[PDB]
Amino acid sequence: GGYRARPAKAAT
Amino acid sequence: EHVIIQAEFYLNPDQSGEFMFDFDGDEIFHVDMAKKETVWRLEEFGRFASFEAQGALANIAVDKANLEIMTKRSNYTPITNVPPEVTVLTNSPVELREPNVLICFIDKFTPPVVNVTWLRNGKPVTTGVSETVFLPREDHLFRKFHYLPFLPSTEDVYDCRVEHWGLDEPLLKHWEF
Amino acid sequence: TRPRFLEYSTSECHFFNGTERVRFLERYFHNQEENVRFDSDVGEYRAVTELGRPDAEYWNSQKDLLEQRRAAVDTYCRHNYGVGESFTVQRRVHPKVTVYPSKTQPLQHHNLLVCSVSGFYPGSIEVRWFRNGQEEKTGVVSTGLIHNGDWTFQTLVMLETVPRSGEVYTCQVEHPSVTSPLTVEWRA
Ligand SMILES: *[C@@H]1O[C@H](CO)[C@@H](O)[C@H](O)[C@H]1NC(C)=O
Ligand SMILES: *[C@@H]1O[C@H](CO)[C@@H](O)[C@H](O)[C@H]1NC(C)=O
Repeated sequence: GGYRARPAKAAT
Repeated sequence: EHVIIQAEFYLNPDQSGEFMFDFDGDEIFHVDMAKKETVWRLEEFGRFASFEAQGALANIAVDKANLEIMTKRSNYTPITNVPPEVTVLTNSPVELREPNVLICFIDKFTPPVVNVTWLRNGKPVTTGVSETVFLPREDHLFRKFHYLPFLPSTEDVYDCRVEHWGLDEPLLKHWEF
Repeated sequence: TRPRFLEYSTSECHFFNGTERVRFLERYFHNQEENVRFDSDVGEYRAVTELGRPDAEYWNSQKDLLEQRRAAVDTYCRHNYGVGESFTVQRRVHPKVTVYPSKTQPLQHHNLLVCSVSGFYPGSIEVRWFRNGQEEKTGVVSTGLIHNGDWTFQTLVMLETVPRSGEVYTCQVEHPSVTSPLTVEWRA
């Protein structure tokens, strides 16, 4: 049982 | 039926970051940025799940970087302040000499920066108080909880003072027996 | 007094009928305005404003990222659902129901019956008043559902009435944590 972060995407 | 939200923000020039997880309006956990540690809203959660805080710290760096990009692309348009709506109430019906908890609910505001002070008979209180982080809403605004455990008495009155840049004067919501 | 600049991102997982139907949303805000958005029903980023068009186009050019977002309903939403299922989806806390009289005006008599329902989870709740076995639907005011911010809720459901000697008032509560309705009586 381990939560996963969505990863943030770098903007242009 | 159920909604899980992952909310993260970065604020300039305050340089404040947050990363948290929501379940139907409640907080599962948030990553303490200074300690770089997963803080569970309820201690019992830590016994049933886990989360590596490094993922959050990595996202906050990206968000910090995206903020610089969007501030430039938006020609440095500042955010418009939205003052909060403040409510004071208790965890349960009030019985004299029976412990309880005062709750100050700060709602519908942006940016996520507020000074909240508990007042007993006008004097600030800095013992026994607890507070949540900034919680997400369906409408891009934030809300926040502050807690004051107290012993109800007929001699004490209470006030939750809130200060927000969108407020002309600081808000004081009252409560008494 | 200085200007503030806020970046804010939400990754939403919407569940219907357990995990049978799952929807994943990604939202990007600057200050108060949403600019880019990924909807699993679309499978691509879309511009909410003309300010978010450069990010949507650039992000939609990365096939590896679109495949990550298109698989989130399984690798992200359904996964995290099972992680905390036992203490979130199945968390149940019984209500604490108490009845006590009150007054609309300090100088008048007790013409207000308060039914306090506190300390329960989840937020779903249904409360009904009864006078002598017949439901009272007129004269009921309530605080609404109150979230205490600590995985508990409460509510006050008040009945504006003039109690007469001999009458019995019943507050009936329905909550997913209990099977049959919960009743509390108050006699005048
Ligand atoms: C910022 O300034 C330039 C003009 O130099 C303009 O083209 C751009 O659209 C502005 N950003 C907006 C309207 O968000
Ligand atoms: C909170 O208090 C500090 C110190 O008084 C002040 O600098 C800051 O502007 C206050 N924040 C808000 C939102 O008023």
